[PDB]
Amino acid sequence: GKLLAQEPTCPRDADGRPRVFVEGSGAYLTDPDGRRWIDFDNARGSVVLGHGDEEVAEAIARAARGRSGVGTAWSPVLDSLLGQLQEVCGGDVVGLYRTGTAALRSVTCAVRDARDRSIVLSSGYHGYDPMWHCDEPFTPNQHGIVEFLFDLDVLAEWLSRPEQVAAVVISPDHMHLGERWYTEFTRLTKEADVPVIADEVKVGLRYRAGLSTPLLDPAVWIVAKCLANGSPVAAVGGDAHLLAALEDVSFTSYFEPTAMAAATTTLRRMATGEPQQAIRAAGDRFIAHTRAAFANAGVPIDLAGNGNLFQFVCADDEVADAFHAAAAAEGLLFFEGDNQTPSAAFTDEVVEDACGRIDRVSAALTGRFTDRELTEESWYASAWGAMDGLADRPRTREETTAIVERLW
Amino acid sequence: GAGKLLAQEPTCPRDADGRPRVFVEGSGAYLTDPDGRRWIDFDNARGSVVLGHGDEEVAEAIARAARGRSGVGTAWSPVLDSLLGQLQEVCGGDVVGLYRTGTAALRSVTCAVRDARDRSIVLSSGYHGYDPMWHCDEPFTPNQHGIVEFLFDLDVLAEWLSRPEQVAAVVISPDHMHLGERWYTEFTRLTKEADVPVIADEVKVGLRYRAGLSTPLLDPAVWIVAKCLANGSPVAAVGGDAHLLAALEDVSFTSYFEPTAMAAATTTLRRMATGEPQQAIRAAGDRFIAHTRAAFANAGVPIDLAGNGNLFQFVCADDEVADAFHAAAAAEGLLFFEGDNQTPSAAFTDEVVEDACGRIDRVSAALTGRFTDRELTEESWYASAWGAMDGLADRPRTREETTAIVERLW
Ligand SMILES: Cc1ncc(COP(=O)(O)O)c(CNC[C@H]2O[C@H](O[C@H]3[C@H](O)[C@@H](O)[C@H](N)C[C@@H]3N)[C@H](N)[C@@H](O)[C@@H]2O)c1O
Ligand SMILES: Cc1ncc(COP(=O)(O)O)c(CNC[C@H]2O[C@H](O[C@H]3[C@H](O)[C@@H](O)[C@H](N)C[C@@H]3N)[C@H](N)[C@@H](O)[C@@H]2O)c1O
Repeated sequence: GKLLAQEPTCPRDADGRPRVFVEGSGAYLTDPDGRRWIDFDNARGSVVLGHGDEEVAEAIARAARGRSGVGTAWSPVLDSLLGQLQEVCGGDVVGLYRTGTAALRSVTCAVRDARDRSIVLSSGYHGYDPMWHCDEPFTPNQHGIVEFLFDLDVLAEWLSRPEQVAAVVISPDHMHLGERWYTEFTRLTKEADVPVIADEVKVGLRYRAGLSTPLLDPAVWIVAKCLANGSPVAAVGGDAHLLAALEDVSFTSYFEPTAMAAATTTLRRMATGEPQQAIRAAGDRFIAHTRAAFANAGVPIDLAGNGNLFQFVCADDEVADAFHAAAAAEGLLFFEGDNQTPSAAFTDEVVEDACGRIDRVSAALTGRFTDRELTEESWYASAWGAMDGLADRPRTREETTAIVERLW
Repeated sequence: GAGKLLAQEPTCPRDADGRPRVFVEGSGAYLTDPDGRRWIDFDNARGSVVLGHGDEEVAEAIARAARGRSGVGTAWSPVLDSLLGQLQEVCGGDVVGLYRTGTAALRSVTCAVRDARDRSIVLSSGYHGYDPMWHCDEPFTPNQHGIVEFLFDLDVLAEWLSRPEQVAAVVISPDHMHLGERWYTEFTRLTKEADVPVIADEVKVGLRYRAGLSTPLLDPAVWIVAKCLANGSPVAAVGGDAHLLAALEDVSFTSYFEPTAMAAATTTLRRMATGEPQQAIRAAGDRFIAHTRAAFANAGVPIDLAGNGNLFQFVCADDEVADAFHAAAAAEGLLFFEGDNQTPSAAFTDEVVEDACGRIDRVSAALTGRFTDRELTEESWYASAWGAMDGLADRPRTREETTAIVERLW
């Protein structure tokens, strides 16, 4: 760790040190003491089938033995993958990358080049690349990117001179943005006649066998986390003209057969919609059980989202700190301060286990914070962590300014 | 099947009409096409398969990792400690980091070094990946991103390094076929005198020749390796000076702890750290090179070979010879990385070497009598270096002749 220059997002203890897990299977991880934990983090939501899913593993092992193509060259598995992507997501053309970061940078640069226009309006996280960094919201960074924090009043201001705007790129959230938000988003962008890049790295295939909302009409999409059960594959597709500059993309590992095996195998399953409905059902039991447990002990922690993708909304940082300590004590591995994303290995027995552990958390919290209330502050702070901008709750510009001051 | 759906144009073996060649299986140094015909691979996923297709030790490690047996993607595991320790031991440096492509690593470190140096200009030679930050319309002046392409010309470099308060870094992809020892000593001198840090892009050459970076005649502040790290699995690594790499604290990606890639890199690096694979490849490749030189000389075929058994290149008299050579090679099932470098893997062992020598004899026969009169010229050498190393071959010229030679080749 001393040696590592980077700071990977991962589970960390109270001291900030990465939590070590030495094996895992399905929904369960094992720590170096042999204790078993239930994983709701699941490699930031990229393990959707379950750790060690055997169908994926068999495919990867066959590919590792050279039976399913070579890294040197095109293979039939690639044809199958590209075909599957276009059937499920749509679009004229498709492309592949190793990370969501890479996919988002490449498509944003390509669409900007095709549009010959300098400004990109953005909300949501799009990866680690410095092109997205900015010192303040609502004004262009040095790369021409304007963060609008899912504020449609700001978006409307920017779209009021739409000829300088190349694209609008958003990472759709469905915990804190509803049908009204999407209807207005799409109204605005269609009025401006500016293309939409839907960054569905997290939500594409998450809820259903396809992109997350028919309320967006994207010119370009990206999916990744739900594509390959954690193997490093991201895909993009959409309009051929907008993605013309993708002709310049090539990378050494393009034909690597294990990644292709993982993606073809996982996509075949996700395209049925079965895993997503299993996960929704099981997650929904856990959320219903947890919401009740907490309500009845007077613990000031609510939940947002659904079985596929949910989050805890704590009254304050003190509640949250105590909640995380108690959860870790019961071996519940949540993505702290962010979204929870069960896999298809979160089955009914695991739900029963997890519900026991959350009874024990609720007991560990009872009587301590009863005098505390979930306020609008709690909600905005929680949403900010999980979806990387402002919740769709009614507000004036003065309020928007005050919330940003608190959370930036 | 799906060519028309694909927005990208991946580098891959293509037939004479530009259509990608399909291969269904591989094993060691051999590929199998859809009709079962067996080809010998010298391309090896652009030199990233260094142990051989389907290497069993790597395969077992990947398979176990795929069942979660040494860790999961959610979290840190002991395998990561092993890999980071191994990397620092073999390549050196204060700190290390991991990426999924050479492209990603090169962009991240370049941006980080520039940030640390508070200087906007970066001098560059060699290929560093597909990112648009490297695109330019002309050499020798800065592109839109502050990057000056210098095409391995030390006259141009020295002019830029006379601005030491403006130049953040010099990033080079070292070549050892078309740049001599004298080039490297002048390069290191210029950069030391200017006190400008060197980023050694060793994505191709790092661990290629020995258990370490490719030349002691460089002293880089930052290194990148990748192709020799994981037998094709998508892993790149960086390391070096902690201050210069401070901005890497901002890097995280979802698949960081993905266990199959980590298994491949740890297992492959353990072998490459011994130097044994590189020694085996050098011997076998050197036998092949010796045989091919003699065969072409015997047949009056005007193609020279540069490099060594780890990494070599064909230098054809001209493009008609090269096209004819490639068509003849494909007809014998030799798969070369056309116009670029050849990089055998450690599965290119003695019986495979014998097979490949046979195929080369047949190539020589198919070329005999067709080009006997033609000769390599300096233009042959320039053209070949421009393809394999992405810059100007190290051969005497005036500053005025550089300009002319670039017009020709740009
Ligand atoms: C929509 C979207 N687009 C591109 C990417 C980049 O993909 P990749 O990680 O493969 O490069 C992500 C990667 N997702 C990782 C996390 O990102 C955000 O969280 C953090 C992220 O964990 C952290 O690394 C970063 N420094 C700040 C950022 N706010 C989200 N809130 C979280 O739900 C996600 O799991 C994404 O969610
Ligand atoms: C030094 C160096 N640094 C970063 C990279 C990028 O790594 P990655 O492909 O993992 O993103 C490479 C990737 N190497 C692929 C090839 O690139 C170059 O050739 C082509 C490259 O194959 C091609 O894709 C590109 N469009 C033009 C480029 N000139 C080299 N001559 C070749 O020996 C290489 O095998 C490299 O060699």
